Amino acid sequence: SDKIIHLTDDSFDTDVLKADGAILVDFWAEWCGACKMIAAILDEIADEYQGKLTVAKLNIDQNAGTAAKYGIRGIPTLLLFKNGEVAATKVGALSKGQLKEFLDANLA
Ligand SMILES: [Cu+2]
Repeated sequence: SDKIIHLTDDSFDTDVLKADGAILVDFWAEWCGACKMIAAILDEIADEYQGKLTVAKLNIDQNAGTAAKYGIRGIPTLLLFKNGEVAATKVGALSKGQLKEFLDANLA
């Protein structure tokens, strides 16, 4: 978790909306089973993609305002931001390989 940005309602603007480049935000909660595998994959992704992609987490139980703003309906949900705007989303569990091709799909 050393390479994952911890987001809240109060840091989201600065850390995501005003951030240059790509940020992958993981919307999660402790009660979400599928979110645990997502977390392990994301640690590897954050490491492998350092300097190309920032990875972050937003707990929806603790930050319902942000969850509502982005229309989160179920978790896990991954939101990919580029220069402060939503570029892509993926709802529900996926494999590491699938996440890599989802990321590749969003290359300029
Ligand atoms: Cu870590």
